[PDB]
Amino acid sequence: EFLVEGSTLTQNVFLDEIHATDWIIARTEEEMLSLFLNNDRVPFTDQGMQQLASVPRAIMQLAA
Amino acid sequence: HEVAQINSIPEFLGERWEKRAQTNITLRGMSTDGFKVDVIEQHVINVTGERA
Repeated sequence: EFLVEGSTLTQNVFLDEIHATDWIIARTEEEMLSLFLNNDRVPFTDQGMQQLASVPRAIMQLAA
Repeated sequence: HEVAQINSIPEFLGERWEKRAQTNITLRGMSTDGFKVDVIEQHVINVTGERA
């Protein structure tokens, strides 16, 4: 005896696809929070912009 | 930091050989300044899965 249909929500939207994206979001938020608290300041330039981009560029690598 | 070589250069000034010496003394110190700049204090991120 086992679960069937894979816990869909609509025609072809499975539960795990929601769970994984929610994990990605809730991980990026935590990592962004842990970045304003370590460094003092994040300047408002491209230098600071790529610094914020560094978080998703690592979460996607860790997710693939 | 360092005191350099010391030379002697006597010069005939005012009808008399005036004894003289000269060297180079170099210091070493950090830099101070200040300019007004702007800062980020919030974020926003959007995540989408292209094809579910």
